[PDB]
Amino acid sequence: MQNLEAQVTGSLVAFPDVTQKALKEDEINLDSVLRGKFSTGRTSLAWLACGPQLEITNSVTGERISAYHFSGLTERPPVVVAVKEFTWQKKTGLLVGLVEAEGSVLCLYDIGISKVVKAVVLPGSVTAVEPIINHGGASASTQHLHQSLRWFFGVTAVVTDVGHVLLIDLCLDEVSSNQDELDASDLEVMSVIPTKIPKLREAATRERRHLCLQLAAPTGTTVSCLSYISRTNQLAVGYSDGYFSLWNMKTLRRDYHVQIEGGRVPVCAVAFQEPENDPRNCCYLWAVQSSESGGDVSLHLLQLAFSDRKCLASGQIMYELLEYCEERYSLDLSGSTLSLRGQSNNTKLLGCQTIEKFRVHGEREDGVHEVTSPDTSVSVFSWQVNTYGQGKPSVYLGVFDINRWYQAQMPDSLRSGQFLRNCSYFAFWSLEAVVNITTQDIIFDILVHERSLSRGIPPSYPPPEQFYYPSTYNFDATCLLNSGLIHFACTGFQKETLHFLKKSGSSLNEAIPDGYNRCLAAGLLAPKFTDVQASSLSQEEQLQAILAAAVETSSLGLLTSCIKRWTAEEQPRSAANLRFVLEWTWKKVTLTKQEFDRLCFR
Amino acid sequence: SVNLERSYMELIGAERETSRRNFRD
Amino acid sequence: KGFLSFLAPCSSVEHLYLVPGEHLLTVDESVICDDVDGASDIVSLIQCLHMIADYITEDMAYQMESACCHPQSPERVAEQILEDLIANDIDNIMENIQNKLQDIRNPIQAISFLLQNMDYETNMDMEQSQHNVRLNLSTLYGSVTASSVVCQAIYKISATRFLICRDLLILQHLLLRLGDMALVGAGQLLHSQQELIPRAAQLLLSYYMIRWGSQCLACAVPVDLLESNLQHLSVLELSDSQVEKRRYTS
Amino acid sequence: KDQMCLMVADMLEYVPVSKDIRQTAGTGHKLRLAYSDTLEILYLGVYLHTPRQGQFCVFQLVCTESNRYSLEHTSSIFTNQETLIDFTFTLSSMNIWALWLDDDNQTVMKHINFERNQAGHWNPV
Repeated sequence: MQNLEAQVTGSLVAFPDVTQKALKEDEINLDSVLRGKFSTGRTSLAWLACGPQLEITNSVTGERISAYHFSGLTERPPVVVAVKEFTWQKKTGLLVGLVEAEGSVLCLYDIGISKVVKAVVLPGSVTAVEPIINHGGASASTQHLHQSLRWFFGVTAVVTDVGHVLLIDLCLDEVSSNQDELDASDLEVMSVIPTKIPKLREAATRERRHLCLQLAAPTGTTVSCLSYISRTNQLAVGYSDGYFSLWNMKTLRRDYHVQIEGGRVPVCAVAFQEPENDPRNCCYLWAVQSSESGGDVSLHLLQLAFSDRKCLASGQIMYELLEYCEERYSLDLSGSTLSLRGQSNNTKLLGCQTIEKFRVHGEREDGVHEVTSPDTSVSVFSWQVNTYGQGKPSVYLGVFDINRWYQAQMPDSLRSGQFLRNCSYFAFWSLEAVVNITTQDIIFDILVHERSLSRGIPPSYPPPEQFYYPSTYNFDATCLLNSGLIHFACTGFQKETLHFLKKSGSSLNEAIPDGYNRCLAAGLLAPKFTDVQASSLSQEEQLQAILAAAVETSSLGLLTSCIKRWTAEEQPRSAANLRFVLEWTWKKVTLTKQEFDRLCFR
Repeated sequence: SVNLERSYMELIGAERETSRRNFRD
Repeated sequence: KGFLSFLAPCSSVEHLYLVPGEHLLTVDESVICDDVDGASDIVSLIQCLHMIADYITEDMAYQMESACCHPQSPERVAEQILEDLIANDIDNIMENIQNKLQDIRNPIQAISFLLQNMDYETNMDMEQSQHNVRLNLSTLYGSVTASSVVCQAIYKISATRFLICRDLLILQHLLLRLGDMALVGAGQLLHSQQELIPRAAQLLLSYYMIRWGSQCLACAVPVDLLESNLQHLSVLELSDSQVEKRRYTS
Repeated sequence: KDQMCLMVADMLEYVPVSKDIRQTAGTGHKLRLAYSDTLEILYLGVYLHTPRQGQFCVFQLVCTESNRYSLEHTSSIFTNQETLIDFTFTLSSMNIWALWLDDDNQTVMKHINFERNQAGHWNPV
């Protein structure tokens, strides 16, 4: 069912003056570039940094939560390139990887009072970081770690600009390797994978070093993307030349390495998707090949083959014994697949997230229920498309529903331009309204809130087919800029029309045609009301159907408010409408009492 | 158990009766 | 400038209530409460409470008080309040409330958790029989500043518990009337609701009593008449004389 | 008694570096003393008023055997640009309190435990 473009609910809640000064002051100094992204987890923050400065603002408002000036042992601006949540000893904070021309800085940042709680100097150059396990030494019942990693207490997988992957122990189990803000330790990087891990960790600790294992990886290539799929216990590493290598860290070895179409097009993003029911134990991984300066841009649906789908005591289903990773569906976004520009388009991924909504009923006597398999699982890709000539990015927010795609039974036809948001397997929202404000503002990230992404409640379970359309998905989201945050709503058109009609309820009859048409287009009406249009009906029968539906919705208040509205202002057909609705009410009473008698006589 | 966030709230003290100390010039 | 105030930590329930429940979603789950599942249930409850409060006003409270004062039971007044709220439907906010309710697992656990979170008063009879002093802190404190602070605090907590109990009764009645419209397993839930309604009603009655008393003014009465009433009561054996310091405010 | 300046100590050197503040010629900086009777430790709660953003910083006074004295950085608490009326810091529950009067002439004041994690949050009153 068709959608509507992003609905603005308050534009450009800009960042504070101190934040704007702090971010834009370092953009002139050498080795400094402005970066920004939202932080996902128990935090509700958006981080923006230009070298030493780090600004943390509210993720839905933009107000400066905190701000800090901090560098390493060199004055070259350490640009925050990576931010990932980290929970140690029930302390919830952030691990931040800052890149310098002379090295890198790893910082631990515990939400409290606006400083840094740990700082470590890294000899390499950080491009992306990812926490594998929060408590490595306490992880011995779920099989995702290696023997060396289980000797660690917190493992950080970092990808450098040489194509290598380094697994670093944060050494939070050791007090002689825990560093302060101005104190730091080097890394005893072991290229090999040893069997004397406790002894070598002790040696590093005594020599004031963290234990690091650099895996034998291609040298010369640069890792364009790093991710951790804990469901499959795999480390997704993508190189700037389209080579995708997937590592079994239960052996710390490359279980797979392939070339995804593109030789200069890097693997820009990876998104994991689990169908609502898979008996083949195979899930999907969208790998997006996107040019960073213009060229061919392809969305690849990589099917992953795993032999084992184990249940291990970590509250997770763990996929093991990888066989292959092969692209199974390609969509060219450089041309026209969801856009109206056929020539080569420079596509940049503003955001790449996966949202799963779990629906568990309680409603019994005192107790607790647990989450189950998601009835709604989607991969959201927010992207900007530049058509060269003016350099103006048009932003689109595409949503691929793996569950709806499976219910559509593996669609494989390449879509070609125009509006096709009605499709359930894949849809997309035109962000042109937000673009009209962010014509020049550099969108650093786009966060679609999990609490925002939700569906309505039905008057009688099971939910109607409207629940299974993206039009029912009402969700607010925030785009990060270099000037602030812009917040918008999606699929609020239905409630906008409904409330406009209700406020016009004193003259509701004349607006019933257009309002009913808008509700039908948005899918607000029940699936049975979509088959009849307001053009072929009259406002009176449309209103009678709406009143009936409000009765089955157990919503007497809408009828009462509408009739009270009609009591005011000139509207000649109000008397006729109330007459018809009163005989309808009495005959409905008669039919309901008859049906109740039929149920109760048996 | 874990942590403690607390907010204070203003409760007006002073005398319910009307009496204040006059400064000795 | 001139006068004085003390900054006293809000209780757990009051501190949570004074902040909209939606913002509690941004504060760590173990910080909201020790039971993370219970914490989520209580966060959903307080989100619903703030949702109701955004539309319930103080004039509603005044007319509810008058409805209780002249013949009408508070259960009937609460029914009328919820009926007005439902009749004012333009967006069907009851559907939003129900959606937030499915986030709660077995709401009996969460409502009883609010019950235990507010339970600080127990049925004990303390007469003027003096207990054995263990410190001089027994006689310590009791000044007029303490009296003013205590009266302000009891007024404030009476108002807060007033609003909270009213919202609790409204939610109880609404959930009882909803039945199976999006719900499952309501066969056992509703009967427990029937039993929990009178108890919450009596709790609301007590808290209305205390809020009304906090709202009640008192006249300036001579200490001579005060002590004459004391002597008469002691003679009739309803009280035993105990005098430390008696004050009448100006 | 020596009538000479023994050392010049930069408060921002014990904090992760902030370049602008140390060369700023701002005025209105505040010092507060908090002594732990049972610890024999004196804490300098120093509010450095920066036009960018003022900050509370907690130091411990250390006097070495050679009459050289230094500040041990316990924590630093940034503040937003307001007209700070007062501020205090206690060692009994290890807390910062701050009272500002904003440029709109409104009384605001807040508290925070300055050892309750270290990345930015305040508890309002």
